[PDB]
Amino acid sequence: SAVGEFPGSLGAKVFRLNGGLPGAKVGKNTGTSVKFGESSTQALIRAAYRQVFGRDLYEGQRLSVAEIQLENGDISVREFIKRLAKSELFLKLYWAPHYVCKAIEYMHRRLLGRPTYGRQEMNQYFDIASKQGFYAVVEAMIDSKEYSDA
Amino acid sequence: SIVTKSIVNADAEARYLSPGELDRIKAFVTGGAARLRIAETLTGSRETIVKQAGDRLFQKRPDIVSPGGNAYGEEMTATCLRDMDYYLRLVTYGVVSGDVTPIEEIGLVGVREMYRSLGTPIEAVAQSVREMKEVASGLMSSDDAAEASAYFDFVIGKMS
Amino acid sequence: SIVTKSIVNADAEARYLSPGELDRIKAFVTGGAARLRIAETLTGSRETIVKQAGDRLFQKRPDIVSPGGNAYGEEMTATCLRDMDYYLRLVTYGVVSGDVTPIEEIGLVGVREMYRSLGTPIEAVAQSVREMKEVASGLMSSDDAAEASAYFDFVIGKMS
Amino acid sequence: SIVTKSIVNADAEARYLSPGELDRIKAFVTGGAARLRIAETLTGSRETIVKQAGDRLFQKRPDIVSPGGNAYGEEMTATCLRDMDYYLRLVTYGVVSGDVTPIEEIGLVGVREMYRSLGTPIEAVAQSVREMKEVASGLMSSDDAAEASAYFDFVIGKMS
Amino acid sequence: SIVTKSIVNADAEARYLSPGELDRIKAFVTGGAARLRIAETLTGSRETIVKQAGDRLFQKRPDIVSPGGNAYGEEMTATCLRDMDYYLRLVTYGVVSGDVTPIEEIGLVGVREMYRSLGTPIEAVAQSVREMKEVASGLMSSDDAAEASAYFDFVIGKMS
Amino acid sequence: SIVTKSIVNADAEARYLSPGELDRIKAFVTGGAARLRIAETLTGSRETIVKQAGDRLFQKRPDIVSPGGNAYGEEMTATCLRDMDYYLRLVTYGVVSGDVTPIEEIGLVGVREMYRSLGTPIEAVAQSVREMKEVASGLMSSDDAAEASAYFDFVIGKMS
Amino acid sequence: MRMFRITACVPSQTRIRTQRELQNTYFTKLVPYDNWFREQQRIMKMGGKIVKVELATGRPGTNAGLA
Amino acid sequence: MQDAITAVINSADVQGKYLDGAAMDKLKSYFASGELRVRAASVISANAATIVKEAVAKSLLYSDVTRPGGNMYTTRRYAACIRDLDYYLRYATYAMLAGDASILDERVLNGLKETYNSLGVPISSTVQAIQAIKEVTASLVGADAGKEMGVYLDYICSGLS
Amino acid sequence: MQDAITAVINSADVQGKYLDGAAMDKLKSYFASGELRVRAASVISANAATIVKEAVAKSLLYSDVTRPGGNMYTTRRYAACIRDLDYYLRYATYAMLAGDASILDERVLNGLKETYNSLGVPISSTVQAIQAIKEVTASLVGADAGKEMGVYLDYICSGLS
Amino acid sequence: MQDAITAVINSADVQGKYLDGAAMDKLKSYFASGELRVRAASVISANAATIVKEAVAKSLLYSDVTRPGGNMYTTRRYAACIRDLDYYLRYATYAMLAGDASILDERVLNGLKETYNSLGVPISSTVQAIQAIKEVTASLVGADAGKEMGVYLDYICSGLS
Amino acid sequence: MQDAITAVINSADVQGKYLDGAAMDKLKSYFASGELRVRAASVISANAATIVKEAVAKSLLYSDVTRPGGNMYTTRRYAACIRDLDYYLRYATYAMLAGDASILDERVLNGLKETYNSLGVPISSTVQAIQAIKEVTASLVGADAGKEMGVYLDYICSGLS
Ligand SMILES: *[C@H](C)[C@H]1/C(=C/c2[nH]c(/C=C3N=C(/C=C4\NC(=O)C(CC)=C4C)C(C)=C\3CCC(=O)O)c(CCC(=O)O)c2C)NC(=O)[C@@H]1C
Ligand SMILES: *[C@H](C)[C@H]1/C(=C/c2[nH]c(/C=C3N=C(/C=C4\NC(=O)C(CC)=C4C)C(C)=C\3CCC(=O)O)c(CCC(=O)O)c2C)NC(=O)[C@@H]1C
Ligand SMILES: *[C@H](C)[C@H]1/C(=C/c2[nH]c(/C=C3N=C(/C=C4\NC(=O)C(CC)=C4C)C(C)=C\3CCC(=O)O)c(CCC(=O)O)c2C)NC(=O)[C@@H]1C
Ligand SMILES: *[C@H](C)[C@H]1/C(=C/c2[nH]c(/C=C3N=C(/C=C4\NC(=O)C(CC)=C4C)C(C)=C\3CCC(=O)O)c(CCC(=O)O)c2C)NC(=O)[C@@H]1C
Ligand SMILES: *[C@H](C)[C@H]1/C(=C/c2[nH]c(/C=C3N=C(/C=C4\NC(=O)C(CC)=C4C)C(C)=C\3CCC(=O)O)c(CCC(=O)O)c2C)NC(=O)[C@@H]1C
Ligand SMILES: *[C@H](C)[C@H]1/C(=C/c2[nH]c(/C=C3N=C(/C=C4\NC(=O)C(CC)=C4C)C(C)=C\3CCC(=O)O)c(CCC(=O)O)c2C)NC(=O)[C@@H]1C
Ligand SMILES: *[C@H](C)[C@H]1/C(=C/c2[nH]c(/C=C3N=C(/C=C4\NC(=O)C(CC)=C4C)C(C)=C\3CCC(=O)O)c(CCC(=O)O)c2C)NC(=O)[C@@H]1C
Ligand SMILES: *[C@H](C)[C@H]1/C(=C/c2[nH]c(/C=C3N=C(/C=C4\NC(=O)C(CC)=C4C)C(C)=C\3CCC(=O)O)c(CCC(=O)O)c2C)NC(=O)[C@@H]1C
Ligand SMILES: CC1=C(/C=C/C(C)=C/C=C/C(C)=C/C=C/C=C(C)/C=C/C=C(C)/C=C/C2=C(C)C(=O)CCC2(C)C)C(C)(C)CCC1=O
Repeated sequence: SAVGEFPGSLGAKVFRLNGGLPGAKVGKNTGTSVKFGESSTQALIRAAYRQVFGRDLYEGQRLSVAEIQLENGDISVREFIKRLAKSELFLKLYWAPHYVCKAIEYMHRRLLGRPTYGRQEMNQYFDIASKQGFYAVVEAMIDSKEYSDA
Repeated sequence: SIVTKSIVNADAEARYLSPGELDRIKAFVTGGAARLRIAETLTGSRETIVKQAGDRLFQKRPDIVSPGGNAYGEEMTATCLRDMDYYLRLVTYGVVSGDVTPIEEIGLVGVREMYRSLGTPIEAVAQSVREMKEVASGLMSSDDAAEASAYFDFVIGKMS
Repeated sequence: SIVTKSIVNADAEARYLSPGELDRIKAFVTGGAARLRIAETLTGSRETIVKQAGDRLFQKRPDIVSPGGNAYGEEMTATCLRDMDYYLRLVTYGVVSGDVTPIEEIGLVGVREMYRSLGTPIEAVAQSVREMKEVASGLMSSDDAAEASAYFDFVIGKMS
Repeated sequence: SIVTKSIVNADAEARYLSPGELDRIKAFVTGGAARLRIAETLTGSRETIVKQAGDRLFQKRPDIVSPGGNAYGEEMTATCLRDMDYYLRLVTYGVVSGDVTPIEEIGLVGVREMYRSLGTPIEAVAQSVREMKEVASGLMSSDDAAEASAYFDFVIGKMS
Repeated sequence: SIVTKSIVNADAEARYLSPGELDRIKAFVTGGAARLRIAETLTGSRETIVKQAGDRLFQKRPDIVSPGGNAYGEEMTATCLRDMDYYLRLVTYGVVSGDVTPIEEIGLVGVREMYRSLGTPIEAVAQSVREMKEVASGLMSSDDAAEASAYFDFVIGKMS
Repeated sequence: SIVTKSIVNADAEARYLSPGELDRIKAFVTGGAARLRIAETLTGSRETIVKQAGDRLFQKRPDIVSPGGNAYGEEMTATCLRDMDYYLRLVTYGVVSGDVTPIEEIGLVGVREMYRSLGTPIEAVAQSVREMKEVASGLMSSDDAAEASAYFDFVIGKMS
Repeated sequence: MRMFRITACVPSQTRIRTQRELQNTYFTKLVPYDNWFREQQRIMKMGGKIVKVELATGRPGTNAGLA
Repeated sequence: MQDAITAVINSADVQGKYLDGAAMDKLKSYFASGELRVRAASVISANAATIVKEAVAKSLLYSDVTRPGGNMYTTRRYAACIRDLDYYLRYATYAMLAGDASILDERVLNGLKETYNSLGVPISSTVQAIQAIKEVTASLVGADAGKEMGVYLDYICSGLS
Repeated sequence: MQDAITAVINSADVQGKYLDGAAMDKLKSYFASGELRVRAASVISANAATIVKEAVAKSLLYSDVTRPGGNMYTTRRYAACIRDLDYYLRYATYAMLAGDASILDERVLNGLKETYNSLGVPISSTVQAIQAIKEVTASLVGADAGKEMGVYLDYICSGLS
Repeated sequence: MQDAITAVINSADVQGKYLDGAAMDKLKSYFASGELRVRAASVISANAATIVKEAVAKSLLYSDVTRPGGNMYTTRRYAACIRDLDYYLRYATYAMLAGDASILDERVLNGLKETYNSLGVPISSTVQAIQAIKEVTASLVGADAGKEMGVYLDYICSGLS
Repeated sequence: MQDAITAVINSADVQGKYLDGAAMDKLKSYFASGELRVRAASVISANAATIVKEAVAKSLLYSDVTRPGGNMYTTRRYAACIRDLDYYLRYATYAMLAGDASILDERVLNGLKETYNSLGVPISSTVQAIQAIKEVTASLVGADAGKEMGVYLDYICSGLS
């Protein structure tokens, strides 16, 4: 029952949309150039990038549409992570060049911060990869209940 | 705003303001007179500092004002100095607030995209801001120059 | 190449190649003769394209070769021409392969970071690419150069 | 269609259509005359093709028309031929579109569930589509036969 | 087995076995004699239960032995009865162990994908399982008929 | 409720309840009569159990009822007895349901925070629950007392 | 592709969170059509109440071209 | 969700009273019906695919719903329709086992009406299909358990209507 | 969220003018009030839990809401009520320190009314509890800071109602 | 998203028949226009950045919109405006290629009018910016191709308006 | 991965040289052989499942592998073996189309031997299965396309060994 616990000072830092996204409400009736909470959401998006892709991306590589939708509040952080993972950049960098099981293992470590416990998880994601594809494997890992709880 | 940054951090950790953060806010509010004196000096001396910094920048990077450059032409030089004035005003905002957040908000986020679209050299802009910092340091006291150097170097690093 | 890109997409979807992908591959295979002709012309005249494009670029954007510019000096001009030669060769590779995957992998991914570190105007590099494209299109026939200029346009758009 | 797939890929990459995609669209629009001719042929001669394919399918696997099969009696055999006609229509849609997107949207997504619901052997359906492809190939031109057989084989693979 | 299921659930919840789970294991270890009797009756009627269920399945669905059927030929019929024997043995193991897991792992998980390759009708095999169930119930006492019928219907539902 | 837990697990795995889960459900329904009898005994002896456990707790910790304590005064004593009655009713709910789910949902989540807000000692609450358990076990048969001891100890452990 | 704009209110049931939870307590998001069923199932299993659902993209009954 | 036990517990908790005579007798009635509920649920699970498979034919197959232009012509749409029917059947089974429609109100009726309205699905046709599922459910299960399953399925029909 | 300093800077930037005399004076006024604001924030931080304790005692306890059938009856719901009042106190303190209600608008009241309407939380009772928070905090911190603290709390109450 | 071909196929399939002469003629027209569409799209992709840059130069730069106090004043808002213009051009190109504005409706005109109203974006100002972009693109591509692209540009502009 | 075109491009790039005569000759050879590869790929994609079926039937049916106690006894193990065969067929087809074997090393062979050794999978049996797959695919694909497919399948077998 402690999956949602956060590792205070013992684990890696955690990023959340705790603060309201800028422009979420019409309370800031236009203008307001110094609307303070936007660096937090920019840091959140860049941290999600650093999570899914262990490093920062280059200029042409960022997903501007997904970024702006997440900033606007059309989608949640889960859907932003989903789109980053399903992005063809992830496909080219981490999925295609690798042995299939190695790719799924790295994907699981990357999208849950957790190496797979073993052959049960590997079999589930492996059947997913054989039947549907990269997109459905990423979808399954994102929509697994363990991801929701953590 | 240093107080706003402290509030943001406290809310992010879901806690009341720390005693140390409250002490920092207290010290900032106490020193606000000296801090705002720097902004007063910059606002008063905006024209000479901007013009001198622009001349020094053109001396250091004559190519930008040369034909085929972004700043070539009287109007282009005028608008370049106008952006100089914008960044000086943003530095004054930052020194007043005690935080670089207003600078990053108004004149720093998306600056790469804006100057790429305009064709402007962001390196040249950073050099111009460096010249502005040097001129302001010359026109101010050593302590005040050092204090404003934090904001100026923040803008420089974010530029490049 | 187009083969690798189609294979990557098919395996990402976990499926054999669709009729559309197979037809694209077969059409590329049939039309490869014109692609090889383009590559032959570009490689044979590569010194001419590089020379004329460098001349036109220096004329159009003289501040590059002005003092304070990145391409100032004989060595800097030589390195400018060398980068132009790399981009022409990458254009040839993309033309031969029928897909701009090799161009993207070799000289487009991270090009912004590399040129920012080196101090180079990416828009100036794109202008040089455009000059090379104009020279090559003049050197080739209408339709042949017409569909050869697509990769030049891709490079120009990705750099600028 | 193929243009739709290219558009969706370009949107996913947040970029304009690649030169290869543009060339593919150009070739498809050029060959639209031949694709439309094939569609006209299949539309005009669908009934003979479907009847021949159904007869060959039944003589190869008479179990379906046999008692206890999924399609028993004249009514169920008529429904079977109706299904084959539906899929011939889908193949015509696919050939005119140049892409398998309409095929997937209309009669391949969830089709495994739907025929498990109906009890019909999907492998028998695939064999029926094979017979339809052979009859169509015999009926129409050899050069267009390959283009039609491409989407017929796609339907076979997805059905199986 | 029931013990393994309870232990797995308790482990997943990170706890000891519930008092209810312990009582269930107690009742199972007490009724082990009756379940052994059920399994021994099944093992006695092995070559008769499968034969009769196969006979009823053939008389229900002639297509399986009809031309074009999956099990056409004496070899195919013998292999069909071999699958019959395998499922009966699985049911024996399941009733002995008090858990469906030995049934499912050996012969239920991915059975549709295992038999799709062979082209055998999944609903046909489910009907065969049903017929074996009625034969066992006929050759079995009342209450233990229901006890084994629970597992038989579980297999029927999961496969069908 | 074991029924609730089994249904939740079945929905989460997206399938009907396992035969073992149905066996657990039927066994729980069978024991529901004894559970209802235990609940009836508890609800009949609620007054005497509440009074006796409250008096014993007051004797153990007279400071709680002593002046300046949380339970001091007739009103505070009445509210303390009301809390005892509430927890006894929750234990009855747990014994009826066969699970501590209703107790946890109603009066065992956030209880530490709520008693910190009200100033009540969680140690005193746990000791009171232990006294109620002792009184109920004395008033009830050993096996039924052992069954109710699970809920009583769960409440006590969650308190402490 | 077909998109669903969904507004829902999902309460917490096990722990009393002390961090700002309104954003994931009451929210509206754009979930894809192919994910809408499983998202709805998740919200229901968590116990949320689906305040509103709309088809922001596309049109009903699109036989082809729903991509 | 809520079972019969949980429902009675919550109803008593609302007033704060103990388990009075009415609560005890309702609990006893549910305990009596528990074995029949378990047997009916097992019967449903044994062949649950068959119920929807025959019900679609009895109600919607060879109809304007599945005809081209209808909201079930495509294989995709038909698979979605059968998915809904199967989920409704299994949810009715879960509700019958739990002895309460709270699971129904919490796991299906939350949003399906507006979902179907936005997607253009015909409420009349879907309710008719649910009813058709219901009769064969009763036939395969029995009389009392069939009646209970029909009650839950009719609650689903009312929610969708 | 914009504090007083951010409000001054935004007002100047909208016209694109340097800090005028009016902005100078407003910044000086905020600096003058900063000592009082910091002292009030420190005191409220030290006594945050207790203030909520007397507020709930004065406002909600021994009411129908706390009795069974009320929204605050369950232990979980009481803990949620305590947590909500803690949120109100902490964010009112934030508004006091910032000299603005922008944070309250953007975070506290973004969807509070909608979520309360969905969950059935009693708006009148929660407004009364926040009011009682106002009197208790005013008593603890004195009239001078208590006035502005009550201003922020009344802003929250008005937005919620 | 629907292109000309997908629209024709959907129209044929909803009635359920094969391809008739009515859709035959429109497919012929689309195949005729495909050459011009591809050439215009190639030109647009080649000069995408220059088109938006010069349109901003001749439509919004050095005006009140980019002036302090204007919606396009801040650097972030300037970058966002440029990004929106690029998206408008790219989706206009997609619509020109597909012979349909359904893509514009599905990926552009969804939550755009309301979003711009909430953010205070000047709808009229965006309108003249899009008109300048259309004029530049028409001048760059040709009269017929420019007009065909400008049809979708005007449709997207009006839909946002 | 890399196709033959990618290999030529990579060699020229690593030497920093333009495409000389020999590279042009190799590209011409690949273009000459391309139509063959496309035909073979289309055939195998059309007949993907069948070839696997007869490969297993000629290789593994009614054998110690499929008996109880083998690695392919259980239904789940049979499904896993089928999935392995489908991977090998798909990736051999990919290598056939690309004219290169880099893809198999990148995806399949990079960890597959260690995978089977950890699993206990019989590599001799899988080699026999793929060897039968050789002739099964060759029958449908022809003689020279069959030779290419056999080359890639021998690649897989040698990597397994
Ligand atoms: C001078 C150091 C450099 C330079 C300047 C230059 N700028 C422009 C045009 C613009 N500059 C801005 C920038 C801002 N606007 C803001 O509100 C802020 C933040 C508060 C900034 C930084 C904008 C928006 C424009 C657009 C035009 C307008 O001002 O309305 C130009 C014009 C270029 C042209 O060809 O039009 C120039 C030349 N150029 C250099 O080379 C220097 C490095
Ligand atoms: C007696 C064994 C202990 C004790 C009791 C005590 N309680 C209160 C006040 C309250 N107790 C509760 C608790 C609950 N209310 C519920 O509905 C439930 C859900 C199951 C619980 C657990 C509440 C909410 C209150 C507030 C008043 C009210 O009931 O409305 C008091 C009075 C505290 C005061 O200062 O007024 C007391 C004394 N105190 C002890 O020391 C014993 C361990
Ligand atoms: C004939 C080659 C095989 C066969 C056919 C068969 N089909 C059905 C029933 C249906 N088939 C369809 C067809 C489609 N649904 C789709 O979504 C698509 C594309 C949009 C198609 C083509 C449908 C809708 C049905 C449902 C019933 C109906 O049409 O009203 C049957 C009937 C089975 C039964 O009545 O139990 C049959 C027999 N069966 C074989 O054995 C052949 C291999
Ligand atoms: C079938 C009986 C009728 C019918 C149905 C139909 N439904 C959809 C799409 C959806 N249906 C659902 C269903 C549910 N969501 C839930 O939470 C529950 C309980 C678990 C159910 C049953 C959902 C979520 C969708 C959205 C799409 C999806 O796949 O999730 C369609 C699709 C229509 C289209 O064009 O896409 C259809 C056709 N239609 C009929 O005509 C029948 C009477
Ligand atoms: C106490 C004065 C009143 C009361 C409280 C109460 N609240 C809830 C549930 C929630 N309260 C909130 C509010 C917030 N969450 C935030 O993050 C913030 C902004 C910083 C606020 C204001 C939310 C979001 C919920 C939803 C559940 C959750 O906390 O995650 C409840 C019910 C809780 C439940 O699960 O049933 C209650 C009882 N109730 C009263 O009667 C008082 C007037
Ligand atoms: C430029 C012509 C005008 C202008 C633009 C402007 N837009 C924003 C912010 C946003 N714009 C959008 C729009 C879209 N997102 C998409 O994905 C699509 C295409 C698929 C569109 C059309 C969105 C979603 C945003 C995000 C909101 C955000 O601001 O973060 C801004 C920034 C506003 C702000 O205060 O941040 C601006 C300035 N402004 C003008 O003055 C021009 C007339
Ligand atoms: C009989 C009810 C149905 C039927 C049977 C049938 N099966 C096969 C071939 C095989 N069946 C299996 C199945 C299993 N093997 C196992 O070890 C397990 C669990 C113990 C199962 C379920 C396998 C593996 C085979 C392959 C052959 C072999 O194992 O050696 C056939 C013949 C297929 C062929 O073409 O060779 C048949 C006919 N046929 C029907 O029509 C009935 C519905
Ligand atoms: C079938 C032709 C032969 C056979 C195979 C077999 N394999 C497994 C199990 C696994 N095989 C793999 C395969 C791969 N991993 C990869 O990364 C790649 C692609 C890059 C491949 C091809 C994996 C991952 C597994 C494990 C699956 C799981 O964890 O469940 C089995 C079953 C093993 C088991 O115990 O279930 C079998 C039977 N065995 C033979 O005898 C055939 C000759
Ligand atoms: C344009 C441009 C640039 C180029 C910039 C350039 C070209 C910069 C070059 C500037 C030059 C030419 C600097 C030379 C300075 C000479 C000094 C200080 C010598 C003093 C001699 C002394 C003190 C000796 C005196 C003596 C004494 C004492 C004796 O004892 C004996 C006699 C003696 C006379 C020796 C950059 C590189 C910046 C960037 C790129 C770019 O484009």
